[PDB]
Amino acid sequence: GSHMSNISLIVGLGNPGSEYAQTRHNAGFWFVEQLADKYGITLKNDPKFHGISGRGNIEGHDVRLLLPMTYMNRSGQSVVPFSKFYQIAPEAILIAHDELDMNPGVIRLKTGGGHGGHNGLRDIVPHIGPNFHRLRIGIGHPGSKERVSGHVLGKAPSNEQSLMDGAIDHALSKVKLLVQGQVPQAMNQINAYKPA
Repeated sequence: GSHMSNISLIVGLGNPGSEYAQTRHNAGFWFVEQLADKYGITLKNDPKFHGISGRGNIEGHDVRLLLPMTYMNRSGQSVVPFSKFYQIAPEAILIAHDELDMNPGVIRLKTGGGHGGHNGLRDIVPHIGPNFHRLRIGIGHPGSKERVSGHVLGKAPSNEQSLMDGAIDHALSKVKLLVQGQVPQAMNQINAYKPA
């Protein structure tokens, strides 16, 4: 299984299908797909765990990657059995997700806490508890609770997309620290990111 707070499972949250791939609620997918490309980790079909998953070496550590294909609000139907099967404790999991409460171009690493209204995290925390790490990728908030659907299921304008893309790229460069267990340093260096 996992070992200490070396990160050994990186999950990206999102919805399946081309109609959702460019939407804000897929920010976690964007990060994990880009991470998989950086390190040459194949993301392959994983019907057993209702997802797409991979395994490979990141900086000398054996790491698994997971994209649930459940739809966002059923994400725990993938993450929970996968993490349990591979004996991965929450403390060794990083979940990348869109964050309504932060601006586009802001990105933070958080350990613990609740779902903050995120319907994918809501499906996960009841099962494994809160003590996993999160890569919170700012997407902004549309105002009212009404509008949250269109917001997250929208395609950001180009300036916001650029801001998010630069923050995601920055975070990719800090995964080495995370797989090495250097969570405090990673948190400082991720949270310090500015777009300009």
